[PDB]
Amino acid sequence: GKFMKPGKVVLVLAGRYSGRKAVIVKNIDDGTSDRPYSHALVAGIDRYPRKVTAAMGKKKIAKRSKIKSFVKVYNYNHLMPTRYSVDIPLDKTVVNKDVFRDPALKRKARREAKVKFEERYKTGKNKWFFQKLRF
Amino acid sequence: VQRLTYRRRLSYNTASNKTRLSRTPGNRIVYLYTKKVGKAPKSACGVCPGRLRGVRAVRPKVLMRLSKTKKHVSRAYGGSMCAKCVRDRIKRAFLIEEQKIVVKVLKAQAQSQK
Amino acid sequence: PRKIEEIKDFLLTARRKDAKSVKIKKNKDNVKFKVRCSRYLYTLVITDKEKAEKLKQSLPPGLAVKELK
Amino acid sequence: SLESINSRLQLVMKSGKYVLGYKQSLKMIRQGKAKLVILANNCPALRKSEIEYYAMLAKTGVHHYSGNNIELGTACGKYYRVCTLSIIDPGDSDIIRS
Amino acid sequence: AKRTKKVGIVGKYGTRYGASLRKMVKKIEISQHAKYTCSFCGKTKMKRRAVGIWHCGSCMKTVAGGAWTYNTTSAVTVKSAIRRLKELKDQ
RNA sequence: GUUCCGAAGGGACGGGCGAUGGCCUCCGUUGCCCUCAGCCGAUCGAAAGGGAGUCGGGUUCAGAUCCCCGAAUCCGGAGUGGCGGAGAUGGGCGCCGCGAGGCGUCCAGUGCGGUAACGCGACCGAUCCCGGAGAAGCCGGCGGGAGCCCCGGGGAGAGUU
RNA sequence: UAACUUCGGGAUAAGGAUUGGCUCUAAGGGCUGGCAGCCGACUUAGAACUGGUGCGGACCAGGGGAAUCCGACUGUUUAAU
Ligand SMILES: [Mg+2]
Ligand SMILES: [Mg+2]
Ligand SMILES: [Mg+2]
Ligand SMILES: [Mg+2]
Ligand SMILES: [Mg+2]
Ligand SMILES: [Mg+2]
Ligand SMILES: [Mg+2]
Ligand SMILES: [Mg+2]
Ligand SMILES: [Zn+2]
Ligand SMILES: [Zn+2]
Repeated sequence: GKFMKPGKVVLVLAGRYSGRKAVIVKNIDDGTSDRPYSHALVAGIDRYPRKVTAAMGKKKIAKRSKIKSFVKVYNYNHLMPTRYSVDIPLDKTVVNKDVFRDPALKRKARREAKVKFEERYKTGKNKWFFQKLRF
Repeated sequence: VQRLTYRRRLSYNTASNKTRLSRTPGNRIVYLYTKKVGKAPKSACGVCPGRLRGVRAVRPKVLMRLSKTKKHVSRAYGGSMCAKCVRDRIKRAFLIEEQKIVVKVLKAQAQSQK
Repeated sequence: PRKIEEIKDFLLTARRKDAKSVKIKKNKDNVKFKVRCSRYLYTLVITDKEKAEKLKQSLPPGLAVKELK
Repeated sequence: SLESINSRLQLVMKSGKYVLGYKQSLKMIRQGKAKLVILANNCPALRKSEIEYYAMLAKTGVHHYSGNNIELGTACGKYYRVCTLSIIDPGDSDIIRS
Repeated sequence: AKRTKKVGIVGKYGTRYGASLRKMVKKIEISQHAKYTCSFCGKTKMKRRAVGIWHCGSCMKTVAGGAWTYNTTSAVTVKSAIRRLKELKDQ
């Protein structure tokens, strides 16, 4: 039962973003010419929003509920699949595989992930996806 | 041959009194007093026997002069625990929490049944 | 001691305020310009004689130049 | 049923297809070609929990062999140690139909 | 080739300390210098570090055991009896 | 007697109050209150243990890693930080502009690269917790790097003839 | 190369032969492109000749065997009988 499909929450087990949560936006089950191994384009979050409680000002809540995101290619060996699923409509034409040869495109893709991560987090679902892992 | 002497008032072959030979621009052979060989940090996991990588191996009080990038690596637990045990810790925490959720839901199901 | 491989950055170093003097060494196959700053001695090494002399004129006027042999 | 599962494994590895080892059984599970996974009783608890989680994700059966990796390997008929193995094609054996 | 008839590891003691003492120390010497198989990884990498302490070269796992053997019959019978006692206690 | 029968602390981020100086800005000195706070016991004990950081040439009658010259380096300090660089300077929409480019609204911005081990010159963060280095026996064998010795020739000067 | 033996020793047991100088021979390896070229470093074995039988020529350098008594052994002890 092939389960590594877009919308599948994963944990990054290696690299700079180790222990960070991410959601798959594209999977390549058979490696291309440049990457012989199977891999996946993923977009995750770097800095989780801080714990927000009542009795705080609206400015403080809005300032502490900010997300910084990342986008990267990973190995299935370096990814750990969970059982949760997050269905956030990332735009494919901006979040895609040719983005890594231009920093401006990379920044646009990161911003595009960030804005809708903010939107869903403020809606308040996928709280497991948005609260950090305690390891 | 030219056989030479110490340069300090310590005349015993102790740990601090270690020297090497060097030929000076005056065409002479002298002792220089070397520094004690430092060690890279050992992993905080307490299991891996090897040293950490990407961290300079110097005598501990020299680490004040180094910059931060030459002291750690860009990762969670960077420069304090090795990558293998980092990834096993991540996996262990996640799977343990999943098992805890499973046992909680089974307990709730049993409470409903009873 | 530091070795400067470029020319205009060496010129900047010469115009620095801590520069006390510049000394010119003329040895076979080579020309060396040594600026004495506060912390380091900066050496610019060049192998062309007319480049060396035009740099010598291009050196700042208010800094003590001393050729040595 | 240890004798009968030894017989089935001998037949499976005579005829069908299999992979021996954790880092390759994981690849087979992720590709979904793994029909059955078998784990020795002395494999590390962390990785056996990992394999169980992967099998639950991929809807695959897991069997806890009743011997450690040395005689799991000898039951495989290999002269080394295997902790986890994956049957990909049962072949002419009723290992899946236990 | 076979270099000795009776004495094995105790060939290093020469003609000293007596035949009976050498014989009764030979088996303990063999037992304490043997390599045992690890019950945790299956490799034969169990060495006695110090008296009562056994170490695996691959697992990096340390076990408390006998002075000259990896485990003693007293230890194994105590373990079995304690298991049976717990089984009876919880019925 | 040395933690044993002690009310064994005179410290601190921050918050509040009260005064002061300095362009009363903002901070500092403080004075009071709130809040936080285990130490294993004062103190002594190594010119061979632990312990950051200096080397080369010259110089006397007798002193040199100490004097002179030349190259360095560590620690501490610095209101105004003395300067520079990083943070950090972007995107959308709407106008004007043939365009280049510029004006208005919004919104983001506690850094990036690599599959990875890791890398880049920086790259916020307190009480608290965790770990490492300091920090180690004796013997054997092997390998690498030096210094000395050895060998084959070029010079310069001396001996024999 | 013996008695004996705690089978480890005894053991260099005991007892014999050889050893100089010179001229040769054979074997023992690298690098480059079953072959070829270019480089080597020390050793071992054998042979001919030769000296007033002399050769580990100075220095260095275990006498041995057969038994008895005592203490198993290594170790320590009355600085000045
Ligand atoms: Mg000392
Ligand atoms: Mg580093
Ligand atoms: Mg003291
Ligand atoms: Mg001292
Ligand atoms: Mg005798
Ligand atoms: Mg008698
Ligand atoms: Mg005696
Ligand atoms: Mg006496
Ligand atoms: Zn480790
Ligand atoms: Zn083991």
